[PDB]
Amino acid sequence: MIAPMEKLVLAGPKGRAKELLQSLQQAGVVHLETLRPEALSAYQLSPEERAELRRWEAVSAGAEHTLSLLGLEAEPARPFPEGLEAAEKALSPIQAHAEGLTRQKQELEEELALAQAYLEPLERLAALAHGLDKSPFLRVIPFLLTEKELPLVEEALRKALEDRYLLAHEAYAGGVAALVVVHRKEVDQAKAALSRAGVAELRLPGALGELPLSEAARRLKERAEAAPRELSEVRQHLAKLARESASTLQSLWTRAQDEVARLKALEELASGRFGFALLGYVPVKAKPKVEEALARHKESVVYAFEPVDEHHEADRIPVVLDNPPWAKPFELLVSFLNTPKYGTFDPTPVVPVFFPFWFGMIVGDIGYALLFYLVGRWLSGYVKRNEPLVIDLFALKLKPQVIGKLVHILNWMVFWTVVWGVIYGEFFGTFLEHLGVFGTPEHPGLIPILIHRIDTAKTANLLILLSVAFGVVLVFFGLALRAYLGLKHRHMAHFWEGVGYLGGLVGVLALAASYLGNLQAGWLQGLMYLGFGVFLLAVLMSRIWLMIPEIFTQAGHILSHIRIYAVGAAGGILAGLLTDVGFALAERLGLLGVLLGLLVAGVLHLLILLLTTLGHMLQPIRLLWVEFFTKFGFYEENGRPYRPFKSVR
Amino acid sequence: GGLDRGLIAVGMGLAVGLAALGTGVAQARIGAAGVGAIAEDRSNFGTALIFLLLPETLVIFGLLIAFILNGRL
Amino acid sequence: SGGLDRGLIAVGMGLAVGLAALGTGVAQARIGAAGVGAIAEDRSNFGTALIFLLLPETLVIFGLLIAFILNGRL
Amino acid sequence: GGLDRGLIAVGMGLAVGLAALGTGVAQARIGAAGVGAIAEDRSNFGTALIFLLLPETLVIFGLLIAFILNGRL
Amino acid sequence: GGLDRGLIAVGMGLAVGLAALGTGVAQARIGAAGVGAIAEDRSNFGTALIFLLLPETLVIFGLLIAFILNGRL
Amino acid sequence: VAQARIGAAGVGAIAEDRSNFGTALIFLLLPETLVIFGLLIAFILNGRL
Amino acid sequence: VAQARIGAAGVGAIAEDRSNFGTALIFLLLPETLVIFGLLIAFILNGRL
Amino acid sequence: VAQARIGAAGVGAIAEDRSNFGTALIFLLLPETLVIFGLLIAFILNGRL
Amino acid sequence: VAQARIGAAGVGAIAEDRSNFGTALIFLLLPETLVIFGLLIAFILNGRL
Amino acid sequence: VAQARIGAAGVGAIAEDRSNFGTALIFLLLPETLVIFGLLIAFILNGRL
Amino acid sequence: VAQARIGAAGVGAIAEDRSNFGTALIFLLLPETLVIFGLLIAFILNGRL
Amino acid sequence: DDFAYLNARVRVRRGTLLKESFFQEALDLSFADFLRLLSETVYGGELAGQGLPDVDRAVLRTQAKLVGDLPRLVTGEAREAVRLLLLRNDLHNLQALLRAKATGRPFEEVLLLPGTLREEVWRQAYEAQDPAGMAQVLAVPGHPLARALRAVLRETQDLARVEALLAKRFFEDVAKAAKGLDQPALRDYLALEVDAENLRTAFKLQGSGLAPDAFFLKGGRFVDRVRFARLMEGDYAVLDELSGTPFSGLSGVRDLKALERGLRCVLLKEAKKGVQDPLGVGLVLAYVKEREWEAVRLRLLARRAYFGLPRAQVEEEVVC
Repeated sequence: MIAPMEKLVLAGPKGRAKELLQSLQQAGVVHLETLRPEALSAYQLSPEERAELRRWEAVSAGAEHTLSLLGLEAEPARPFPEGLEAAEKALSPIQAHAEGLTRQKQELEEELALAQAYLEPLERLAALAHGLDKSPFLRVIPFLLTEKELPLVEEALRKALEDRYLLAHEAYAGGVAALVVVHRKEVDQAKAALSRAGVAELRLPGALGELPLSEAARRLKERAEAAPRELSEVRQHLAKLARESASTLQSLWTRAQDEVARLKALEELASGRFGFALLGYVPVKAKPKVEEALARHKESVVYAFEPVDEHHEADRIPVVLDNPPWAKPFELLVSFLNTPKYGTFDPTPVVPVFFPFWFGMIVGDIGYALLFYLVGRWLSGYVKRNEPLVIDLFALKLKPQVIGKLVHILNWMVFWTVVWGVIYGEFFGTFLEHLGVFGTPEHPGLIPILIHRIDTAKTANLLILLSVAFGVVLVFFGLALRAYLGLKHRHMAHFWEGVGYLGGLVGVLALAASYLGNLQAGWLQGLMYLGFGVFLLAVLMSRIWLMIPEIFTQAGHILSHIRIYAVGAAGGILAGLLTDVGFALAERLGLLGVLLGLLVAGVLHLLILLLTTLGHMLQPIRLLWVEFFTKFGFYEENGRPYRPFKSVR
Repeated sequence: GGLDRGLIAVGMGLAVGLAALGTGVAQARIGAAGVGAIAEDRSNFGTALIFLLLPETLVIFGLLIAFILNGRL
Repeated sequence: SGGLDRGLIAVGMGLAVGLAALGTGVAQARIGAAGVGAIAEDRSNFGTALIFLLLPETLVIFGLLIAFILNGRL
Repeated sequence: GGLDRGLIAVGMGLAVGLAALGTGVAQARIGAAGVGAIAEDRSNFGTALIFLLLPETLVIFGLLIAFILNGRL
Repeated sequence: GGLDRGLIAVGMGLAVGLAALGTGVAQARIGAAGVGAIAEDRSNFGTALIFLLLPETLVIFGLLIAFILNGRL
Repeated sequence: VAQARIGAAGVGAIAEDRSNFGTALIFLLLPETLVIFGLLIAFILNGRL
Repeated sequence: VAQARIGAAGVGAIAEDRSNFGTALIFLLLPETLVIFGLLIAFILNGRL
Repeated sequence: VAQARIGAAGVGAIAEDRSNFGTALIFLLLPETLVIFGLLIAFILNGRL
Repeated sequence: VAQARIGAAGVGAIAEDRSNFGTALIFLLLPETLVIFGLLIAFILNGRL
Repeated sequence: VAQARIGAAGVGAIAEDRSNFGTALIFLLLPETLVIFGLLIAFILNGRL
Repeated sequence: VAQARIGAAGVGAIAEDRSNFGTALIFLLLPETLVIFGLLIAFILNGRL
Repeated sequence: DDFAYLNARVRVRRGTLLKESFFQEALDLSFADFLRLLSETVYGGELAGQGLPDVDRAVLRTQAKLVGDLPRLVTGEAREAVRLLLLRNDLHNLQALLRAKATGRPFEEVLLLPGTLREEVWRQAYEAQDPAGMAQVLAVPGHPLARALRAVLRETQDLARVEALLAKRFFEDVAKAAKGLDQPALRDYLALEVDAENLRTAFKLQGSGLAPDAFFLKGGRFVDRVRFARLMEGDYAVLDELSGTPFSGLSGVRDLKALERGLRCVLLKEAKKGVQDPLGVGLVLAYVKEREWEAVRLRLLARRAYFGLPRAQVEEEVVC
């Protein structure tokens, strides 16, 4: 339920409020409040404090960037209480060492990548040009061109001198190093002519395209021989530096984040000229620790824990879930949506009340339940390993508390799933082709089943009736909660709207079961007339022109409950057809392909279960969020968020 | 059965098929604009699913008429 | 036991399932197109995108339910 | 089966044909956006592959209806 | 045979024909995006060829159902 | 077929501004009179049946 | 239906450059296995009739 | 269906250039081969009937 | 179906310039051959009737 | 179908200029020959029976 | 199908201004001749039956 | 309408351009070698003589030949889509006409570059005492700028605050039209351009202390009004907050030249992703932006060879 979130007023000195802010950040269980304009200053405390906070924030950003360059991640742990100068001295040394090592490793990798392409070509060009490199007669433009279209480039060389303008490729058969040697200026004009024919000389980077080709190939072979050992040494040094300094950087960044959060929270204070005001909101379940922290002031400097506002107009005040531990695990799926208006109803119990009972009616396969039990054992072993739920495939990093809540929800769902699957009387599709443990009236072999789930002459009508009954009960619960919240918030429009929607739905269901359903339309004729009159009376008392579309939308939300029975029967029919085809082509085909046919049928059934059960389990919670939330509103102002001080640890 | 049962079943099947065709036709552009608003903002999901599931009433009425036909069957 | 109404009921259930899958694919075209566009935009909203992708299967489920009703009442 | 078998085969054929038509109708825009994402990068090829594989369930249901018509032929 | 084999051939033909229709409907956008990606880069031939040839399973299932009908005819 | 473009433009306008939720809802629900008239024709058919 | 968008993209690629016209014509001629299967089915139906 | 896009592109080219009438008219008249094959099959049917 | 895009592109060319009204009318009237063939086949069928 | 895109382009031209309303109305009413031929075929069918 | 594009272009021109509201209404109502022709054909068919 | 009929000639024009190797060959020239290299280019089809003015007129004529036909050869929704591509010079000419109507300069005072429609509209709007009548004379059917002028026209007659609010409303109407079409990639590129333009005008008007809500527009995705206020305040942390978005390299920079160069590089990388949509119009916008960057680089090489500018001064331009 929505907690109190009661207010907390406090008055202190400037430095005493700094101490009390450090206390209330260590006791970080109260969201803050500015309240600056009410006859006080804005607590622009000090530009020296602003500069020290900027220095600590730069230290924290440098610690984050140093963990990033070292490869470490933002792993929260206990802080390191030390001076800011000592923190800078600890941080900047390893940060500078890692930055220099990373720059050297990137430069060595770029040098190796550049040397991997022009090692053999520059060496071949220098080998052909072993005496003609830099003597001041003629340039030799080597162009790394394509395969043997050497006459298309040599057209310009034939336009040049006869027994010279040697434009050919002696070696480097992959990328043909077409050396063209004519002159200096005449070969520059011929290089312009070859570029007009389409050409590009080997203007390499570094010292390769900035020195003579013999020294270029020599430095290329030298860098090629030096790059691998230097890159491996840089990788080993980076790994050793990260493994040696990651814990110190993490503790330093934790203390830096703590002090920076203290500075940013003290920025949101209210100072009173060597006095200071403080305003917060904290839940009722932590009032004792708040009073114990407030007693730890200078002389318990004058504060008060005052009450929060009522159901009317609590806008900036946040709320909380506050569920029991048997129902606490659905709080994540509850918080996937928005928050309530601190007086709006918490429908989080309806999730654990209705979603597993619907999912067990959907998933009646006890082999799928055993696979879910094995997957829950795997998730329980992963949570016992206490690692982060890390999947680089999905790029999903989830907390271990999230995995534990998911495992608890999976166990609570698997209980009702096994219950309704034994009520369905089906296991792994159908092992009943071999071992008919669920007895049928058509095939009496063992103890009976409640619903055979392959029969539909009576089971389908009863299943549709039970699903429609559960859905109409949930719709009536949503309309009743809407009218109750309209009465509790003193909003008679919402209460009259819920009453009129309930009366219209009751009259519509009565008229349906009278005219289109069974006989004896006399006892319910006045009931349908009363439902129509109640809808018309609430329309007249509302006068909001809430037309027939709202009633038809409520009718569709009620009728959506048969989709659960449809999905359960569809999954059951698919699993029964798959198990029947496997049993036929395994046992009825000689009973010798029992193992191979059973394995192929199990692979196909696992693929079909992975393809279908995700959407099948998704549609229950989707229909629940579509029906119960929208019948209760749940899209009005989205609540206010509870954000106390961190003490991130 | 006879001959009228199969013809009524054929008509109910064509009804359900064309109603699902119209429902998917509405849901295509509905979910297109909804996923566009979802990529625009994550705070619009509270009405996106409502506007998406607003078109299922035709499928619900077609299922009601098909159940009336199966009762007539 | 008519040898003509059974084939007509099978034809009706087949037309129901086929046009239900047709409308489901018609919705799923734009659904998966916008979902893959959002996935190329960001690898952070896969859950609601897959939810919107799987939301159109209720029509195919209702068509399979009516087809199973036709198979039982054959 | 002289009158029931041919009509049931015609209905199963219409089922499988309209199901494959709708599957290709999904796969057109699905593979268009997936090929655009593959031309963007190759890092998210698995998500596009799963989105393309999501269309196979309707074809599986159509093949199941065809197998039901074959078992009831 | 007669009307049974004739309507069975009609159903198998409608299944195979609309299966090829759905395969071509997917392959239109598939080949358009694939030719756009090939014109963008020649290093995207294999993955685009896989994405183009992935839609053949519908026509394969239609051909298998038609072969089952021919074994039944 | 009407509700496709209707709900598309309505969701675009709602993403623009949520203040026109009722007007976009009325614009989306205006096409249901055809379904209501088809239901009335089917009711006249079932009464003839 | 395939060949519409296929030939549109192929003619656009050929008008872009006449350097990958062979792979464009290969992608154009790739929409033929459905017609091949239909011709095989028609031949089997002519042999079965 | 062919002549829709054919005449659209041809009228766009004609509004672009009056000298682009001949090849556009050839490309527009190219779409009559299927109609010729259909008229030949219809003549074969009228001879059969 | 042909005349939709034909008249749309012709009205676009007319909104561009009124001088090309005759070629636009010629490109519009180019598509009546299938309608004339259908009318002739209907006359042949009525003669068969 | 012929009226749709042609009248949309004509209404766009009328939004561009109200001076070419006669040519736009002529291009809009040019597709009535199909309705005239359909009424003629209906009269011929009523005369045949 | 005519009135879809007709009312779309007319709604765009009306959202521009109300300078040609009656002309846009007449251009939208231009497609009712086929509806009147179908109603007269239905009257003639009811007279035949 | 047809996003393929014009796209065939767009792919033909994408095949016919000058590569970045032609600009790297223009990195060492003295406007004669550069004039000969540009004379072989498509601007050589418009290169009348020599000089920076003749080369600039040649580049402008080549751009008007390449992109002015894109306003033609199309009709309807795709015509409006291509009209919502080259909205820079048209809005510049409209703002120049508004400044001439509110300033008192003569009708020949404006140089009147190629906008989106015929210049006779601007000539008739020179003698236009009524700004609503001037917008009605400038009212094309797909011109949303006239719609924005009519929307902001019920505030004043000719004011500069009216001009700034009309520019904000023009960006808003461009965003509404981009949302109102069946092109999510062009809408995403327009939204990225609008967010970068909001960041650019906010960083230019940073430190002014003015109303950021009067400056920030609606439609941005990578930044909000809180992000815009934190960026307009003296803090590059909001600029450091742009993580994962298209402003990847934009981190820890407070300048205007380097930030604008990075924004241009990010927009060029976003338009470079437009090759995935063959049958749409993103290839056309990619070719338009590439021709814009190439003509800007050609004019930069012309001015560099004119005033003897350093290649190190132009080395920050050759990356895009």
